Amino acid sequence: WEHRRFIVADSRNFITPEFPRDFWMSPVFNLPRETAAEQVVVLQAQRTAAAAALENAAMQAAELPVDIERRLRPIERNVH
Amino acid sequence: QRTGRSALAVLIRACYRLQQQLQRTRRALLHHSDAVLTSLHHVRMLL
Repeated sequence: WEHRRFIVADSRNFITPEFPRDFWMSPVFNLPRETAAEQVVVLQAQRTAAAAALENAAMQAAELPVDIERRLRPIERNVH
Repeated sequence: QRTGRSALAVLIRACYRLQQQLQRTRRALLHHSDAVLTSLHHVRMLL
């Protein structure tokens, strides 16, 4: 056995909250069609894309000091 | 006759091909660094 009090769950049990006068004039409920939060996500992704493109370009352009040596040395030994 | 006229042929063949070897380096080294410039512009175009 066991004992407790009880409250009937009737459909008439309602609740009455209080709203502030300036509650609904919030900058969050009222959102424009385009916000800057998304622009942050796009711009960060573009910056990160440019970061990896920089390394790709660096590994591409690292051959510039290399390509010049082997085009001049076999002609230098040819003249000498 | 055949001695001095054939001796200069070695230098003729050397010079007329050293004239073209520098041209090949002129062309081959310009179409490669342009790729570097295009890649740099592409990287900026990512931004």
